[PDB]
Amino acid sequence: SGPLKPEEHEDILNKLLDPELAQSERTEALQQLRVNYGSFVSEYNDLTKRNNLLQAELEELRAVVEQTERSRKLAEQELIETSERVQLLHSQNTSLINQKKKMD
Amino acid sequence: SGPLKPEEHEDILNKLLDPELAQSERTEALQQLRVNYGSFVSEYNDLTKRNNLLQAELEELRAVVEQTERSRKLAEQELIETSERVQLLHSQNTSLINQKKKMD
Repeated sequence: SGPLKPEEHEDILNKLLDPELAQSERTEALQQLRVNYGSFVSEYNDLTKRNNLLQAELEELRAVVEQTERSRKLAEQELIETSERVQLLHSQNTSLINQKKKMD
Repeated sequence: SGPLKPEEHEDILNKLLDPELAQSERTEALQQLRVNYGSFVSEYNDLTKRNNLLQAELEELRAVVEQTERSRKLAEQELIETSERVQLLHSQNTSLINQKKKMD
């Protein structure tokens, strides 16, 4: 499955403490460490690759923020300009009812 | 420093292959594996914690996007409403020059 839990890694080390351990049980135990350290490095590289992957997501996602704020600041700036256009037209519309009610 | 490179981990395993290895050199070698597997699990947990940390950054950063798009869609919707206000005032301003040029 996955790399050994540290207390399981200790179970192997404990077995190798015996100096009169059979070679077959010693070399089998050393292979368990060999294999497990491989799948540990493997699962660490698969995590360290998922890591600098998320680093590319938000680094691109924050660019989306800057683009959305660009669009938003434009819409507000266009709203301010068209707002000032309403003011003028309403004040021309004001200075022109000064001619319809002026007659008679 | 950090966990052992796999070829350095192999250097320890190779030493333990000797059945007539001194106990002092055997138990020293097993401690190297003991310690190194600790600092490996340590550096893996410090990476797996940096991992689900970035998971909280962009998960909160995408909420900023949704808030900025909320603000942007409001500004565009307000721009459309005030734009339609300009149209009317300009068309009232049109139907009122039909009274200033109408006189004489």
